[PDB]
Amino acid sequence: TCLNFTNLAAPAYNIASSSRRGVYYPDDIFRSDFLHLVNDYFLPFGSNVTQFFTQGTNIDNPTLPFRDGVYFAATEKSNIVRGWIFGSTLDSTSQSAIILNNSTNLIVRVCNFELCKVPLFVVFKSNNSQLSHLFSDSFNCTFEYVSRAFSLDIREQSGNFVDLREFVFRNRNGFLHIYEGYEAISIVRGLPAGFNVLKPLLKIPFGLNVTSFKTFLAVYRVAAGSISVASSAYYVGYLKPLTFMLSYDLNGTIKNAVDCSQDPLAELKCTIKNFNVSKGIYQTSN
Amino acid sequence: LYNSTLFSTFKCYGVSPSKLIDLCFTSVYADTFLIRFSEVRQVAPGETGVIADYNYRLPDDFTGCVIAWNTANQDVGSYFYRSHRSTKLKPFERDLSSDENGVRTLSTYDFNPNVPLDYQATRVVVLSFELLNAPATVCGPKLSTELVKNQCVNFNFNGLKGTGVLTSSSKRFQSFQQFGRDASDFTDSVRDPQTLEIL
Amino acid sequence: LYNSTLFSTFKCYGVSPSKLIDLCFTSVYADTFLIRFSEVRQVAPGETGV
Ligand SMILES: C=CC1=C(C)/C(=C/c2[nH]c(Cc3[nH]c(/C=C4\NC(=O)C(C)=C4C=C)c(C)c3CCC(=O)O)c(CCC(=O)O)c2C)NC1=O
Ligand SMILES: *[C@@H]1O[C@H](CO)[C@@H](O[C@@H]2O[C@H](CO)[C@@H](O)[C@H](O)[C@H]2NC(C)=O)[C@H](O)[C@H]1NC(C)=O
Ligand SMILES: *[C@@H]1O[C@H](CO)[C@@H](O[C@@H]2O[C@H](CO)[C@@H](O)[C@H](O)[C@H]2NC(C)=O)[C@H](O)[C@H]1NC(C)=O
Ligand SMILES: *[C@@H]1O[C@H](CO)[C@@H](O[C@@H]2O[C@H](CO)[C@@H](O)[C@H](O)[C@H]2NC(C)=O)[C@H](O)[C@H]1NC(C)=O
Ligand SMILES: *[C@@H]1O[C@H](CO)[C@@H](O)[C@H](O)[C@H]1NC(C)=O
Ligand SMILES: *[C@@H]1O[C@H](CO)[C@@H](O)[C@H](O)[C@H]1NC(C)=O
Ligand SMILES: *[C@@H]1O[C@H](CO)[C@@H](O)[C@H](O)[C@H]1NC(C)=O
Ligand SMILES: *[C@@H]1O[C@H](CO)[C@@H](O)[C@H](O)[C@H]1NC(C)=O
Ligand SMILES: *[C@@H]1O[C@H](CO)[C@@H](O)[C@H](O)[C@H]1NC(C)=O
Ligand SMILES: *[C@@H]1O[C@H](CO)[C@@H](O)[C@H](O)[C@H]1NC(C)=O
Ligand SMILES: *[C@@H]1O[C@H](CO)[C@@H](O)[C@H](O)[C@H]1NC(C)=O
Ligand SMILES: *[C@@H]1O[C@H](CO)[C@@H](O)[C@H](O)[C@H]1NC(C)=O
Repeated sequence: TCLNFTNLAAPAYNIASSSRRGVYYPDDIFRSDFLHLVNDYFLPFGSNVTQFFTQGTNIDNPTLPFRDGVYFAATEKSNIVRGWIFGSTLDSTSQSAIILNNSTNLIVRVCNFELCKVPLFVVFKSNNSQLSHLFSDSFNCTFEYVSRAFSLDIREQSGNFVDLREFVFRNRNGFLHIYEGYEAISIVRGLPAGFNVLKPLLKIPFGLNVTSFKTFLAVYRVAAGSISVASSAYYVGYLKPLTFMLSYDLNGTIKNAVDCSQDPLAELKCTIKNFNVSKGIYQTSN
Repeated sequence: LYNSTLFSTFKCYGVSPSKLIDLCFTSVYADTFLIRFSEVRQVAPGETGVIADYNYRLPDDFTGCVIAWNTANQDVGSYFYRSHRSTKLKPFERDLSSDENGVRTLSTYDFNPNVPLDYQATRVVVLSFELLNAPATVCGPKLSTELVKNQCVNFNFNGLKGTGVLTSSSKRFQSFQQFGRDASDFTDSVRDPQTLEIL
Repeated sequence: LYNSTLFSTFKCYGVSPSKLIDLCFTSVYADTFLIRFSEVRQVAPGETGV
């Protein structure tokens, strides 16, 4: 069973610019005091991402393209954003994979899902705050994963966003790579400028033609019976084939990076392979 | 399996045979399917044919082995394969759509012992692995020997090199790595694979 | 020919397979004959046999 909606507002594709965000480890080799160039898929420095928020009579979970990799970042307080579904055409005619957090277990499962129009989790403010339905049905399939049990808080209003979870999704050779990162914050408005590396977390074999994805949210049902939304926001960016220049330090962590295609100064930095440039005039590669 | 099985095909990529005994593999996966006897040549990186682009495709940077053997008088049912498609498959991908809305895409072949040798049913098993700076959990049958120091010796901490072995007390590891990496792509101060002592 | 034929030998020289789709050839010839099954290995450059 899935709910009904008639007062929903159309999403507004707001534009917010990232800055030095979305860097992940390319290789599982411990290197210290190292510096080298890598040509891979990265989120460009200074590129602008799209903004989706749930504020009031406005729930934004549309089907978004999965071109070459997605940068996902969420600023939330009350655990509104729960998970995503990946696949092609997102219906029963093909196979689709979900990654879910239903406040008790982490669920990774790919089946022939039949999604409804508005898939949401429903939490009662009273009634000891249980969960509810997501979609309609799902017939035979060949993968399962249920993690360990845990207890998750599912209601908290602090007035400011205190959690920043960032993800990078990649599809390569039938595998879905997941890179994760967490950062404590205190903001009210939007995506904060900064820099934090993301560590490899998951590598699940799917064998799926992945072209689109959709996100799962959570809403609240009041004691009267109507639905009430809670404040949250998330941002979506796309990866491009670019050349980066990463740096390593003691303990083998990435601490700095340069996007070589941003400005002539970055081109000069990538040409001589150094973060510091002395006075002079230098020839640069393309 | 030496006194039980007989393999018509055993081809490995990225690692020579008779070296898998002294090796450790980090992540191992096995793919199993059933095709005709003449289509085993299409299960290779860079091939073409009805299997290589519409049913099962290997990546170009493939590391692993391909094993096949004939299984007549064992598989008698009717099986299916993809005859045509709008595009060709990505490596390590599946397409479980039994039929399109317009026309059916799945062709069938029947397996019986009386069928000729070119059309007989064989089982194919494909393995894939890689080597990282991590514990592997899939190793060969090797026995650990006594650790000696202060002499020119050849060590086998999953890799061969002949040096002198001393005791290191000023090494900080990340609890994942065994050897690490140097500036000139060298490996130094290896770890004992079961203890935490760094040599 | 995918749903009607079954080839036990497909070897190409000077050009890799899965590249003939996006190629144009300017002078194509075809030679046909009939031999035994064990003599197919002799149909190759720099071979010996009857
Ligand atoms: C479904 C995907 C999913 C992934 C891959 C995930 C990963 C993940 N989540 C947490 C903690 C982690 N995760 C969450 C909750 C979340 N984290 C999220 O990414 C989301 C969407 C929520 C739910 C709104 C909390 C509240 C904590 C802290 C747990 C603690 O306090 O020990 C860790 C670090 C564990 C530790 O070191 O204690 C990791 C690797 N969590 C997930 O839910
Ligand atoms: C193939 O070799 C295996 C390994 O020796 C044989 O298994 C043994 O069988 C004998 C009886 O024939 C038992 O006493 C042993 O305990 C078995 N060994 C193990 C390790 O289980 C097996 O029988 C042989 N198969 C054939 C067809 O000859
Ligand atoms: C993955 O799925 C997509 C979506 O179905 C496929 O793209 C379709 O390709 C056909 C080819 O005739 C077009 O008619 C459709 O319009 C395409 N759909 C879209 C949404 O663009 C794509 O081919 C599949 N990829 C692979 C490798 O099989
Ligand atoms: C193999 O595929 C071909 C098409 O590539 C099939 O030929 C079609 O057959 C239908 C009837 O099933 C006819 O109406 C069409 O006119 C045929 N198309 C063409 C282009 O000739 C063929 O039937 C398939 N099967 C076999 C066993 O050859
Ligand atoms: C949704 O919309 C109408 C109006 O609310 C309602 O009558 C109808 O039964 C609903 N459809 C469902 C629940 O499938
Ligand atoms: C980023 O901003 C520029 C401003 O010129 C705009 O043209 C572009 O479409 C924006 N990018 C995206 C992905 O919307
Ligand atoms: C979450 O899903 C698991 C799947 O096994 C289920 O056992 C558990 O009860 C669910 N928790 C909820 C709905 O709170
Ligand atoms: C409270 O929860 C129970 C158990 O899910 C449900 O049967 C009941 O209808 C709920 N009551 C209200 C008033 O929401
Ligand atoms: C799933 O069940 C349906 C209905 O019985 C069947 O047609 C289909 O082949 C099944 N899918 C499999 C076995 O992958
Ligand atoms: C490396 O890790 C140690 C662990 O004690 C920590 O104290 C140190 O600050 C780290 N180094 C850097 C440069 O952050
Ligand atoms: C080089 O640039 C960094 C910032 O990238 C700065 O902190 C540092 O002081 C500069 N100079 C030297 C000598 O490292
Ligand atoms: C297991 O490892 C310990 C050290 O961690 C070693 O002493 C012991 O011999 C090992 N046991 C076997 C059966 O290999």
